[PDB]
Amino acid sequence: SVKVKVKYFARFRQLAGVDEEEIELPEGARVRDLIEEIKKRHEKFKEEVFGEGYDEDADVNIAVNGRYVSWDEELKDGDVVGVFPPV
Repeated sequence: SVKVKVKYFARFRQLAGVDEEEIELPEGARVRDLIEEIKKRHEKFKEEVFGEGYDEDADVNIAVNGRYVSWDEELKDGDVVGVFPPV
């Protein structure tokens, strides 16, 4: 298992119902798998468009340990993933 700390920002704190949450993912999990799991846990995210890396046209951008990454970036145990409106 890979356990990541997800930090939600701004209106996504209301959609998630928490400011942060730990998400355990199977071995080999990628950023795209984490996005699917967020949507599974919190159905209000299904309708939100996630961008890949920096994308001002998306509803949501993510960063892993402070960095924009691809959807196929492999997550590591202890990674911190921010979920935020595009900067």
